[PDB]
Amino acid sequence: GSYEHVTVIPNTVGVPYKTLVNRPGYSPMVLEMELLSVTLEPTLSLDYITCEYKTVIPSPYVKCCGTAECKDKNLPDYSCKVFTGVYPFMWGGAYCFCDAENTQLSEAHVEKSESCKTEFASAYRAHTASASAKLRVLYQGNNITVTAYANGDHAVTVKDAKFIVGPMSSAWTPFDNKIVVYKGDVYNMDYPPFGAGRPGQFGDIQSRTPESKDVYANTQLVLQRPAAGTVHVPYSQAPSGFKYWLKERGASLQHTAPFGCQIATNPVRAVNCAVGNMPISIDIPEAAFTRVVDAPSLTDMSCEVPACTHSSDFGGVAIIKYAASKKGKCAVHSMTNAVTIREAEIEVEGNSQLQISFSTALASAEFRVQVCSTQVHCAAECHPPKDHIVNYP
Amino acid sequence: DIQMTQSPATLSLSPGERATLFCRASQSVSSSLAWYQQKPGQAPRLLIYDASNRATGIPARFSGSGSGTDFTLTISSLEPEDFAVYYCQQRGNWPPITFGQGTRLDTKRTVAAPSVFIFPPSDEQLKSGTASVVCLLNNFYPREAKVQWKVDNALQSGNSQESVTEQDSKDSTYSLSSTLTLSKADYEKHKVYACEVTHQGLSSPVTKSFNR
Amino acid sequence: QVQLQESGPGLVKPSETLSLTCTVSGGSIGSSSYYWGWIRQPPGKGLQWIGSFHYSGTTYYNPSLKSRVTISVDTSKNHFSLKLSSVTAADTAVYYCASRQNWNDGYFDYWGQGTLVTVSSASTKGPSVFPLAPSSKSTSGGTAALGCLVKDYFPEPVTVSWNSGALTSGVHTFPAVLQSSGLYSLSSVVTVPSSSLGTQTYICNVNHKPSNTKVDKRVEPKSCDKTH
Amino acid sequence: DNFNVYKATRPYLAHCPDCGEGHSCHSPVALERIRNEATDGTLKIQVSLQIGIKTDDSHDWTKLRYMDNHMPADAERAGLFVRTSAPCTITGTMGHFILARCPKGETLTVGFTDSRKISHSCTHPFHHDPPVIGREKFHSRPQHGKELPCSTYVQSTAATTEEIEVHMPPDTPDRTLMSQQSGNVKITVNGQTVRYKCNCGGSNEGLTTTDKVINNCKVDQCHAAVTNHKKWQYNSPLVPRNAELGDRKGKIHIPFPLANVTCRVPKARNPTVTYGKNQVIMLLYPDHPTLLSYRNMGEEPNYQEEWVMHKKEVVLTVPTEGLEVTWGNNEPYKYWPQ
Repeated sequence: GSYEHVTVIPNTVGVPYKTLVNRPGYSPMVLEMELLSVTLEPTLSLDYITCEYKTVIPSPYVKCCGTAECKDKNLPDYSCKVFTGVYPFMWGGAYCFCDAENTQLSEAHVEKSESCKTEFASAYRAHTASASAKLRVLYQGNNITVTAYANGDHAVTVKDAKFIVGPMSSAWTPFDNKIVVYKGDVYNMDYPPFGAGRPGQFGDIQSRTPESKDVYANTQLVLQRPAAGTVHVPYSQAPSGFKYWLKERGASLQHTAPFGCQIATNPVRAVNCAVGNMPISIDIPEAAFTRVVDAPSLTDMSCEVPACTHSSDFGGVAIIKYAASKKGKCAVHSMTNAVTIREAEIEVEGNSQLQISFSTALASAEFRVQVCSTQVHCAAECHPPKDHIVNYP
Repeated sequence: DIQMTQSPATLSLSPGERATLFCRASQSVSSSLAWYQQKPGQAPRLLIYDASNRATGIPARFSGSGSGTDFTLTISSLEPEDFAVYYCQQRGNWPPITFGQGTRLDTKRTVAAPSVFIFPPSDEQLKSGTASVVCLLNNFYPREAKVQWKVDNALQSGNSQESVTEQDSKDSTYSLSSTLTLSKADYEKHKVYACEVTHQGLSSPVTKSFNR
Repeated sequence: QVQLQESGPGLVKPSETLSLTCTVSGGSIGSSSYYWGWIRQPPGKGLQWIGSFHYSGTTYYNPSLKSRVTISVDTSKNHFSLKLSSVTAADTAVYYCASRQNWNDGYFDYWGQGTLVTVSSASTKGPSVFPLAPSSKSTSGGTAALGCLVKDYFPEPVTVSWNSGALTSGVHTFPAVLQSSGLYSLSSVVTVPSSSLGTQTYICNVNHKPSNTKVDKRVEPKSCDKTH
Repeated sequence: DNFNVYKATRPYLAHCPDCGEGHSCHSPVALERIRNEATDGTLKIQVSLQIGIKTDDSHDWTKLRYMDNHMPADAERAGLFVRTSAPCTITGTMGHFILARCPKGETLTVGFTDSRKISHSCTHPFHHDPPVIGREKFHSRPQHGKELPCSTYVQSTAATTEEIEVHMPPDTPDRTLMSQQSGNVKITVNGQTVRYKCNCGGSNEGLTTTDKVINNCKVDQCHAAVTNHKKWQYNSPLVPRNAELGDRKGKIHIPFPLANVTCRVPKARNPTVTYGKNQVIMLLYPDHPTLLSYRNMGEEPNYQEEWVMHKKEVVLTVPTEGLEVTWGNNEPYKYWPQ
């Protein structure tokens, strides 16, 4: 059918590159492309969630003139214990009539706080992400934007052009094998597996969903003897691991990941990670290609380079005299790996003389450029700027 | 040791009427009183407690009042259900929990004279050596009636027992059985056996007899 | 919510220890009521509170009986129980187990259905049933009276039904009288259409459980004023 | 609104460890539990009294019912306070629960004024250091700022999932139920049922609803309590259980559920930036402690952070790959060498 052109552009968002299409005998063409967004979404698979615990403690059973007995209950961290020789006081006097010979049944267990529905952290396995790409293509008067998957398979049609992007040159991921997610922060954490919760650490409570009525509990809940004369249920317990983590968790991945990744949640994803590079396949139909029969026959072939600076900014200008054969378009390119042009495809009409811009990396250039059907060699030198820092690569 | 006295002993009334019952404790029991209903052959049923509160599902026509030592139970408009024996209970100072002796809420009605039947002894019984002759007074009101056994016009004494039913639930009547028992020899001596019934509904006594 | 049912021997001899079980249904003992208790009622008299077992384990006994009364809870069978030692004939009564679920106060709102307990050293004789035949001297226009005489039995409880419960209307079963012999006797009578004497079978179903004696009797018309 | 769910219940007295003066007592404002689950810092406090109802079960926002010995009593909502290290602001009230915002402290105190206008208070150890939403430890809440996730206790007085149970209370011992009418004991019951037991032969133990006189016995041979309660109360850890397997006569919902909402924070003013080759220099005005962090955008990110307290100059190396610099709650700054 049409014509594939295949190019490889580096995986840097915001820096455009131009590629050179030579379908033999047709319009020598230059197209612009700029990555706008490189989105990388891991395949998440939840192990569990975690949150505060609630230590449920009823009224103690103060058996006066007798002995209470514990009955085992199947409850998380169910702790029961019968203390003897007790003589407690309520407001109106002593509760019991016997002096010795009294017992207190203290019991407690652990369940999830209600807040687990709202304040909770998630422990996931993150599996190999699927790459995604937003890409701007400048194409015979069209800034078009394509949103393919960068796997080398998802083809997208835009203005009757084939696009296939990917696969990415890099396997790299800012996400570890196991991740922990909280309200919009992602952490690389070797979180303990379900059922292996740690007293006072992350996951002392483990639950499969915020919704489960089953939980795993490991808090070292130990009931203690009540004080003399006091009706209360004192105990020892490891304070919530979820609180201790939320107050110790430290810097998340959004602030610490390399390659300038931007990390987001819901869904968890890495964005604009400037790592590796990426191929693009554009199948252009015939309509874009006009045989060189209509291309200008280039007499009046002359150039000039008035002023240049070596900055990575909007940084060059040049002059040409030309002669054309009819009214139409034509594209621009060069042979220099250190020098480029953002002027791409411009006027060719009558017999005329015009001017364009460029940008150069070197402060002194001996360069060889081509337009339409002919090349030409030029040179320039640049005086360094009074500036030192810029804001794109 | 709390003593409970109810009053009246018998209150015989017609349905739809207001009924009032009295309970008195030998000393102040505050309002710590309860009223129980007991129909014949059943368990007591809790009607009122703490002298005014009504138990779960008890009809609103029941109500209790009073304090100290003197308490009233009132049934607004008697239903056929409501005819039973009512006891009062104290809890003001216990143990012992003590009750009253009860009040019997009998159903008033018009006079009904008994239908009188007489049954001679069973032959099956007479093979065995003693004779029982029974007399049935059936569905009469009021409760008191007189039965006299005569054997050849000889008034008997000391050899008959009798029994009266509960006031009939659909009928508000009473019935009684009177049994005359003595040796087969004495039965085989005589011929004419008569049950003589005297009752308010009889203008003059009736007599049911048989010949052996 | 809960149901109480008594369970007892019925006939106890003097100086022995009456033992009763109130079984609880629809709820466990330790959770179902604030007081459990025993209350008796001699024949033809009022109620007498015997004792109460509080949920706290305290037992409150009637002072005139405390030396002989024990009330216990067996939670392994959901029943509480009464043991009254050194029994005399005054103890003869219908015994009720009762409970108070709703307030923790000292009244009684759930009741069992009381069990008769008789106290004597007599020895459980079964009854004798004899027919009270519809006679020739009482069928003057419309209704005949017939019945059965249940005689010479002990102890008191006797069940009498007619035609296995088919015949209910017009049946009077009189309270039993106690004879000089120390044996009971009652009669049960029914009035029926005289128009059906030769065609309707009438049977007494007498049932004296203590002697395990169930008897059926068919009552048939008369002969000593009838031709053989 | 319709929070008649409290009608069958009552407040209660319970052990308080510091009723003022560094001494414990039996308080009508005993604290049961302090919650700090909302990340906005709000505290959700549970006390032994009930707020918003009269003793007659009628709702009244200006009234508060506590227990005066055996009898529930009415008192002024206006006298209620929560205090921590420095006085708190009570955001909400319903029955046993108080929503308050509190300064940083180590104790938490709740008190009220009774009918006789006595102050009653109760105090518990409570570290209250509500951690910071955002990257700026600010002290005045702004208008012009960025909004961030947080959690709060809403002011819904209605129909939630979480529940507390209300039971039959245990018998209430009271020595003043008994007096020594010389040679004997007089039990004065007021208008209540008293369960009593005396250790002297003759009229030993029982129940009474009348003033009863027990003969030939001293008061320190008797035990008396009020029983036959007919209002329910929370089975607090600080109250005895009336029966072995407990009791239960109702439930009360826990108002003010945790909802997930948004909080404003400021953005620290944009720093003054000057440039040299492979180097950026930044002046920083923190109006309050502002977190500064930065990372290289190459393979080795080299995370660095510090809390900037007061006005400061920072000199940063800009590698070939560039540098990302997050200044407090602002969006990150990005710098590359030319």
